[PDB]
Amino acid sequence: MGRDEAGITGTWYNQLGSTFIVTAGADGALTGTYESAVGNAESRYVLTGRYDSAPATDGSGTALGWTVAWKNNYRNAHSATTWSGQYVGGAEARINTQWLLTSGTTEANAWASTLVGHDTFTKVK
Amino acid sequence: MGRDEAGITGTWYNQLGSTFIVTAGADGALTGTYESAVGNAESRYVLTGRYDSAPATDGSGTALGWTVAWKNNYRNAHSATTWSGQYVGGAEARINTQWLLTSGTTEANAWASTLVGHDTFTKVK
Amino acid sequence: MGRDEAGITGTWYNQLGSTFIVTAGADGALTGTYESAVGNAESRYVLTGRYDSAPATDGSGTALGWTVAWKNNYRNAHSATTWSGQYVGGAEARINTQWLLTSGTTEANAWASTLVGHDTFTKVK
Amino acid sequence: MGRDEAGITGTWYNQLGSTFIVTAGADGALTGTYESAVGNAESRYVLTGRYDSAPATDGSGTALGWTVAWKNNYRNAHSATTWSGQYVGGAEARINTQWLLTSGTTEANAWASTLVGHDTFTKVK
Repeated sequence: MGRDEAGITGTWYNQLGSTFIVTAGADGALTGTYESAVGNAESRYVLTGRYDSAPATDGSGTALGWTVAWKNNYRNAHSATTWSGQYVGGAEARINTQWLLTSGTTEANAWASTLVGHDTFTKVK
Repeated sequence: MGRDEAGITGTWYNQLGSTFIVTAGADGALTGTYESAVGNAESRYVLTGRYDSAPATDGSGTALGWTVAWKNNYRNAHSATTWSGQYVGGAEARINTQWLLTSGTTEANAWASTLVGHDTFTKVK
Repeated sequence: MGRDEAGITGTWYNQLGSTFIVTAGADGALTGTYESAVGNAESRYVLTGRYDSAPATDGSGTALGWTVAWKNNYRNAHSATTWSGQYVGGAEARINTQWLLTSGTTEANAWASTLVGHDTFTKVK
Repeated sequence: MGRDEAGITGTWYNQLGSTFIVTAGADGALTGTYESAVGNAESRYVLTGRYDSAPATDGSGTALGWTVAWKNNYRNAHSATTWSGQYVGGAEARINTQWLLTSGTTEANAWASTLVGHDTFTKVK
């Protein structure tokens, strides 16, 4: 029943070679796994998030976000990334994001706790 | 079994007067509701996220994040915010975040799709 | 005498079709003009910034930034963008940035004052 | 002749204990020095930037930004910070910023090149 439930659900790849597998729920849920090609990461990590299940019908994209905390059975990078973005449908469907990666730090080092970047996900490559 | 499962779970308030109610799961889950005191928002919205359930024991904070998509039974703001941050425990416990708020836009307006800010959550006020 | 003084100075174009003309000084200065292909902007606007005039020699990029306040003789958009990034030299030289665009706002609307994005500049197109 | 030329020019202090000394020009220029209380920094560093010299008269703040590249005669941190923000005048005048700190990196590590934060400057402390 979600407008882009079908368009969003599946396997996505970003420009770093990371893989995001996601299921979109009718109501707005996102659940899945993430495997990063870079950084202090091995194998899959749990992800959860939310998307707008009833987007505007004027050619606008579909807002969404999700989170990964970088702990699984293999490693713990004491950090979490959140991606905020929009899904755009069609023959070259994309999810265009910006992300914030916060590490656990001492209060002294907190100023330097957060990295910022941008990932573009596609259904190919 | 999560290290800050107890410290995180509950009701938090930010500097805008918004209210975040969250349950932390032993494994890393965050689930809850968010009510914003500002913007195109009314009542509670679903939130989901992840936290590091086994943080460093050296006085570092606990990395976490979560997402709200701004649709509920009342309104649809065609947008989603993700908060990335760290929980710091103790008598003045805090969750210090930065956030990204993406709106669904046309490809023409996509450059201007994302707001960035910072929220500090406390257990009082 | 600046290491990338020569590589940086000139005309650059981003993915939106904007044009950045810059002179790099030996000491670290950047001065120039910016013309945005989008938004509340017409013609050229003054820019100033700074770059690292003695970068690492290990294949690392060259950190830099600059600012435009969106006032000139034609328009005043009551806003300023800052680009932070790195210059990478070679046959496909690039300046890879992230940017923050702050508008003047009332204290009530300050939460929503700042847009964030990413621009990639090239010497062609 | 700049509206907040007088309000902006002077010495400012942020929550980390850093010191920003700035002169505002009638036309929009900002020039000065910055001394960071944290990070890979010693003594003063050159800063340059721009502000809106004719802000809205409706109680809105005054948009501005500036850049520091972290090289001076003492150290070179192969990095640059840009602050984007707004000046708010009155008895408790403030400059409320967000900042992007980019390091020069290899193309492999570029994903992790940029830190993001927020500084609040005041005329006291």
